[PDB]
Parts: sequence; structure tokens; C-alpha cells
Amino acid sequence: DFEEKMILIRRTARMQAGGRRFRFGALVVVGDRQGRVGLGFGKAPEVPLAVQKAGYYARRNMVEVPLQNGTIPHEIEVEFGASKIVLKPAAPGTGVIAGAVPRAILELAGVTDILTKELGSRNPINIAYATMEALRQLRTKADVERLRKG
RNA sequence: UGGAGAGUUUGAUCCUGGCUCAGGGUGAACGCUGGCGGCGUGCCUAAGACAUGCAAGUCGUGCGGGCCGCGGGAUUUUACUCCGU
Ligand SMILES: [Mg+2]
Ligand SMILES: [Mg+2]
Ligand SMILES: [Mg+2]
Ligand SMILES: [Mg+2]
Ligand SMILES: [Mg+2]
Ligand SMILES: [Mg+2]
Repeated sequence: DFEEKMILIRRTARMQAGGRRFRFGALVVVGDRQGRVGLGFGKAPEVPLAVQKAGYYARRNMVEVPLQNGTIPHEIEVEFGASKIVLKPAAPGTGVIAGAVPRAILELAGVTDILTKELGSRNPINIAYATMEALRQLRTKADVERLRKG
């Protein structure tokens, strides 16, 4: 069992002959706070089945978060559409200084000291997606070494 | 040792994009309120106009006087004159 926080719920709507037709979208993170997180986007006729559905997709979509005591190996910037995130390593004592969206994601990978900036489009969905791509993109001294040995 | 963002264009969406808020600051002023103290601080406007008092003197160990005193002398005649203070 991982942890699970709901970042976002929204109600969307389509049109049909006489009246609009509502739907709900749910952004949910799940994490063991020990270097494993997942993002999930779940949509349904009702909030619950949606949230719940998110949960399910979150766990099916997971990342190696190579913590190095509270923080991440190095800096990364990732663009996702018009959304951009910068992630920066911090010495212990700082905290997760981030916006609600990536805070949630960082916290549940058990990151505790990180400096972030949201740049470009601040649309939650894409910020969240960038954050994940960013983490998914972190290497460590080891991995680099492996890559370059040959 | 250092970096958080949110609201608002649509029936809904993504994006551009402006407006707006959350923080910090001030020689402040204004409203309601107002107990004590220490340390700071107080014409940002007319370099407009200014009553009155005070804000730059001191040296008699550089010099000679004037005015008000006091005291000594010369003459034994009282006026005149010398010295000290
Ligand atoms: Mg771009
Ligand atoms: Mg923008
Ligand atoms: Mg409006
Ligand atoms: Mg329009
Ligand atoms: Mg509307
Ligand atoms: Mg905007």
C-alpha cells in the first residue's frame, strides 16, 4: 500500500440536444515515500468512480525516484507542452519548497529537500506531467558511470 | 543555504494574454481604538513670509586712554601736581 493524494478534481461538460452533460476528471498521486511515485488521470460520470479510477491508473504508471537523502541527484528542467518545471537539489533543513502540484508529487516520492519553479503554462495537468517526466529523467553517479564505461 | 503560486476570456478544452490578489517595505497620513517603558525618529508641501530671545568670540601676560571709586606722596600750605590700586 502506497499513500495516494488527490491533486485535482474538475467538472467538464459536453453538449447534446437540450442541455449539457457533465463529467469529472481526477488527478491523483500515489507514493510509498521511499523513491516510488505514480501519477493518475481518471475520468468518469461521477467523482468517486473517477478518483478511484485515477488511483488505479496511478499505480500502473510508476517511477524510480533516486533519492540521495531527502533530495535529488542534480538539477533538471522539463518542458511539457507550454508547461515547464525546474527542480533543484537542496541540503537538508530546507523542505519541499514547491507549488501544490509538484509538492504533492515530490512529497510522496519522499523528497524532503528540493527547490522548484513553475514556468510557462501553469496548467496543473501539464505541470504534474512535467514533474513526472522530470523525475523519470533523473540519473545518478552510478547510472552515468555505467553509460559511459561502454 | 537558495527559487511555492492563485483568481478571471469557454457550454467545455488547450494556448496566447492582460487585469487582479497572497509577501516584504515606508520620515507617512487618515479611521476606530489606545496601559507602561527603553532606544530610534518627526515640514516629504512654499529654497514662502517671519514678531521675540538665544545661536562667536576672546586676550589687561601686545598698547594708550575715558568714566566712577579708594589709598599713598611733594608743600607745610591746600590750589596745583607724582605714584599705587
Ligand atoms: Mg514552448
Ligand atoms: Mg502565461
Ligand atoms: Mg469572467
Ligand atoms: Mg473570446
Ligand atoms: Mg462562464
Ligand atoms: Mg493569467
